[PDB]
Amino acid sequence: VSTLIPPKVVSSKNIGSAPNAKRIANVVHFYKSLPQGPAPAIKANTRLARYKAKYFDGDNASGKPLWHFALGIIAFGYSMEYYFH
Amino acid sequence: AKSAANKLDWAKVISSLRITGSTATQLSSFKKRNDEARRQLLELQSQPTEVDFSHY
Repeated sequence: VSTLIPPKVVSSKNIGSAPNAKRIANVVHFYKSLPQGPAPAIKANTRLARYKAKYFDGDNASGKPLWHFALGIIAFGYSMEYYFH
Repeated sequence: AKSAANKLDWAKVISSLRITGSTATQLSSFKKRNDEARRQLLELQSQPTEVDFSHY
């Protein structure tokens, strides 16, 4: 007898599976995606964007800024020692 | 041929395998196959309409 009409009806496979949710996510995310992100920090300029760039970038974490930062406070109180003495 | 109809039918039963929510479409198709097979055996069973009057 005469075949039923379901095989030629589709209209809820688009909620029917899980990658639909991911699809509607990644059509927004990827379509308006940039090839590369914006920045790993770069502001501190006054001849100190260089200080941050050399020391406090993702390029390295090394003891050089620590030494520098320590020395600033040492220079304050060391001069003040002779202001107190 | 009849084999075109039936090949497309059984191929479609196995396509209907690859789609769910169509669990009785194939059962209708099976019925169509049955009666198609029935009409050929109906036709082979046949007693020709005319009486035999040459010999009989």
